[PDB]
Amino acid sequence: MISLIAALAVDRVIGMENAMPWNLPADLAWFKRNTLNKPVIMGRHTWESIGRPLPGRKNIILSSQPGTDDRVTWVKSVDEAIAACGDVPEIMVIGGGRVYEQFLPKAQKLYLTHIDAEVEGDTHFPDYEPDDWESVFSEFHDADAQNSHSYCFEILERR
Ligand SMILES: NC(=O)c1ccc[n+]([C@@H]2O[C@H](COP(=O)([O-])OP(=O)(O)OC[C@H]3O[C@@H](n4cnc5c(N)ncnc54)[C@H](OP(=O)(O)O)[C@@H]3O)[C@@H](O)[C@H]2O)c1
Ligand SMILES: Nc1nc(=O)c2nc(CNc3ccc(C(=O)N[C@@H](CCC(=O)O)C(=O)O)cc3)cnc2[nH]1
Ligand SMILES: [Mn+2]
Ligand SMILES: [Mn+2]
Ligand SMILES: [Mn+2]
Repeated sequence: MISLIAALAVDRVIGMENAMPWNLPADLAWFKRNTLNKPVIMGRHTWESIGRPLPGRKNIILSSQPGTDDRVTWVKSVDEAIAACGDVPEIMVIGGGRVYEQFLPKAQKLYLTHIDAEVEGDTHFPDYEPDDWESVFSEFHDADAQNSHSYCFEILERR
């Protein structure tokens, strides 16, 4: 099974200038809980944005060019990325925009954080079709001293 995990600001913005400008520790904790001990697939730009391997996960990087770091696994196509995960219950696709576009048609589950924040951005999560997806979990949180915007964790499953 393939799942996508992402945090979206207003208008489905996910990034600006190869960065995420906000800081929401509760959402990063949610990301870690839902990805630990699973393979994670990311594109090369997202690899550069994170800047280091994510511990406790098999890190698989998509790039058309040879890899430059043997601490992670480098693959050249979607099918190779999936194969490199092996026989696991759940593969996590962690972006960015171009990668989300390619994996969305193959995904059964979306883990989305909706952040109440207006961000200028240059990268968006794909337009998906709402009728295709059922909300199976949602949890709203007001802003607090650690998290400066309100946010909503949602899990969608393909109908
Ligand atoms: N808010 C969130 O949840 C979230 C999550 C992830 C990322 N982001 C943000 O998203 C942005 C990065 O997204 P992006 O769309 O620019 O880039 P991306 O999807 O991370 O990376 C695209 C790169 O991946 C490689 N690639 C993708 N598909 C491939 C394929 N089928 N075969 C081979 N290589 C493939 C290519 O690398 P080569 O050019 O080397 O061939 C391509 O240039 C940043 O702003 C980041 O902060 C946000
Ligand atoms: N919900 C969500 N939030 C995100 O921030 C996110 N980020 C990416 C890609 N970028 C990043 C950037 C940093 C870290 C990171 O530092 N993660 C640590 C945090 C642990 C914690 O804060 O508790 C990790 O071990 O996962 C992960 C992904 C993909 N999907 C996401 N999905
Ligand atoms: Mn092929
Ligand atoms: Mn197999
Ligand atoms: Mn806000």
